[PDB]
Amino acid sequence: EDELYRQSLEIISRYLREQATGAKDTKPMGRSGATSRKALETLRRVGDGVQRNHETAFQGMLRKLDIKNEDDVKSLSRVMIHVFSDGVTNWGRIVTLISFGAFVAKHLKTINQESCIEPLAESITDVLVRTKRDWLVKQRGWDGFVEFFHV
Ligand SMILES: O=C(O)[C@H](O)c1ccc2c(c1)N(CC1CCC1)C[C@@]1(CCCc3cc(Cl)ccc31)CO2
Repeated sequence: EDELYRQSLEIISRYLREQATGAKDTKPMGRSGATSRKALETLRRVGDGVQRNHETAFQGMLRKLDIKNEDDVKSLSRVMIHVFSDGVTNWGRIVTLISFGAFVAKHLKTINQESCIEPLAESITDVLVRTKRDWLVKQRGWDGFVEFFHV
């Protein structure tokens, strides 16, 4: 099918959900689980740092987007394409894309619109994979992501 898309969605979906609920999903990973597990660990370390280092900017952009419902959540894909896709690609910007998504995911829980988190993860994945596949493939995908941030 599309293994890069499938793996990307599982990783992003899980990180967003875990960020919003504060609990880990004990369900096993699908294909390429070992890598996905390392990718999630990486996001918990780096993504979490991003949300703090840029807390003020993140809080400001969130207020800007004024997210209250499903229509508002749907409006985010155009903004992601405008800001993320139309720019240089490097792991740092991909981490910001996902980190702000988690920031939004937490917001969705506060306003009791939790059922929008999964659709949101899907939208982030679409933007990332469908507009930056060449780069991702060249950078060795998630294996490369894990390698890049290795400590
Ligand atoms: O190039 C830049 O400026 C940065 O490097 C950069 C890179 C990616 C990126 C953003 C910035 N942003 C903007 C920043 C300002 C505080 C968050 C969030 C983004 C756009 C809004 C909507 C949206 C909604 C969701 Cl669910 C996720 C990501 C995003 C698009 O992802």
